Parts: sequence; C-alpha cells; structure tokens
Amino acid sequence: TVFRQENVDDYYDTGEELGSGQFAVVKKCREKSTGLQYAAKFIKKRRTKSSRRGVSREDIEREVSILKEIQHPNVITLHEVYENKTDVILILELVAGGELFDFLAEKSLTEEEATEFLKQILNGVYYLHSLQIAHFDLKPENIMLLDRNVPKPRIKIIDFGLAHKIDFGNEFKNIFGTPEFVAPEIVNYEPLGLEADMWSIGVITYILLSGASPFLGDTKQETLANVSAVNYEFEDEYFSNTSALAKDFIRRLLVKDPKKRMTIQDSLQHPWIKP
Ligand SMILES: O=C(/C=C/c1ccc(O)cc1)c1ccc(O)cc1O
Repeated sequence: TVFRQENVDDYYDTGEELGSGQFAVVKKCREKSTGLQYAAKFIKKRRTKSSRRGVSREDIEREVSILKEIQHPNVITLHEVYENKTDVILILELVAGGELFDFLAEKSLTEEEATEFLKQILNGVYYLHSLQIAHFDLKPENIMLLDRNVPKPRIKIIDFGLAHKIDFGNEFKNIFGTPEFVAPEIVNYEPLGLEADMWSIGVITYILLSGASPFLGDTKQETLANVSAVNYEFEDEYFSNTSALAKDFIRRLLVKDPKKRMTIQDSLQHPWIKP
C-alpha cells in the first residue's frame, strides 16, 4: 500500500520534538492549509531486505492499517500518511499534556486518581479488544494526557507500533516490548493474544498505586526472569493504605496462565472498578 509522496514540508511545518526512539522520532507539526496541529511520527524505512535497521514495510503497513480502523476518545486518531525514500511519516493526533510516566514522577496517586486514569485506559483497551486488536506495548510511556493541568486529566494511548489484529485468538510472533511490562507469554515466546495487554494493565495499576515497578530487576534478564516466575509482592511500605480490593484487582491480572487472567470485560465488572 503506497502513501502520499509529496514532500511533507510543503504541507506542514514542524516544531518541538515530542518523542524519540530507535527507529522513529515524533515532532509537533502544523498543517499549512488549516492551521491545525498534529504530531508527525517519522519512521525510518529498512534500506535492504536483510537489514536489522529501520522498520520493515510489512510492520509499517500493519501499524497504519490498525490506526486507520480506530476512532475512540482514548486512542490517537491518524490524519494522513506520507512517505519518501527514507521514511514513512504518520501525521497523528497531537496529545500535548505529557506522559503518564512523567506526570507520575511529579507526585503515587490516591486510589481515586489512579482509578480515574485506569478507567480511561480500560475504556480504550475495551474498544481495541472489541475490534480484536492487541496493543502489545501498554506502558506509561505510551499513555499521554490531553491537558496535565486539570484535576482529572484525559488520556490517550498514543502509539501502535506493536499492535496486531488477533483474528484467530492468538498470533505467533515475537514482541520485543519493554521487560517491566510484558506478560510471561511474551517472555517465553509463546502464542500471544489480547490477554497480554491485561497483564500489562496489571503492572501499570501496581505502579499507579505505589510508585514502584513490580518485577523490575537490576538487569533486563532479571526483570524477564521475574515476570516469567510471577515474582512480585505488595510491599507494605508502599501499599499499607491501599485497599484490599485494589490489590485483588492487580492479583487477578498478574496471573501466569493467560486463560485464568481477567479479560477486559472482567476488569470493567470487577468490584474495584464497577459503579
Ligand atoms: O515518543 C513517541 C510517541 C510520541 C507522541 C507524542 C504525542 C503524540 O500526539 C503522539 C505521539 C514514540 C513513538 C514510537 C516509537 O517507536 C518511539 C517513540 O519515542
């Protein structure tokens, strides 16, 4: 599938950089014809078939195809796609209030603050899972606020670089996500489905409530070994005023067997969340 091959600089001006990775960089931009503002994600293309640098065209096309299907308040909306010899450029909805991760470092949250964020994450994932889309990369870096200066900030899941459609219940591909947040089946290179996102939500909830990461070791191999063994606990020093029901919600998500883990529907009906 081919994208717009006019020079993106003829239609947009770029500004502040928003984010930066191994093969992508995201810049604030403004569309010249409308004045409207977006985030331009420049993804570096692979320059040969066998190369390890850049992103394969198959991977780029998959991310674009997923972004084209989604429209929901808690997920980013794709506006346009351009390409040239070196990059694919996704013109994405601008979400300018910063990371949940950085806003977190400003203060642990109360349970109400945490559940106000978490309910929006769950609504966005419920939409994705309803469409059989696994995100495969849920972590604080990928959740950003629309305005960080209100008591109840609104959030969006802002990247879809590892997302896959799960039309057979599972996909058998390796997901090199972030060790602290990946489920045991990712660590163990097993078939993956929507359940892996529910584990990541469990990790995110533990961090929202405590400020501490449940499986983090001193090296990436220790973190991965801890994930696979489900080696975590609720430290009293961090959880002593956290309700038992909040702990129960986490415990039912940080479950090794994906079949026994809460689903997104289960998570919305759990007594900690259900109104
Ligand atoms: O930082 C990133 C995304 C940021 C962002 C900010 C605001 C938006 O509106 C949209 C995206 C980012 C995304 C993908 C990646 O591989 C590496 C990265 O560093």
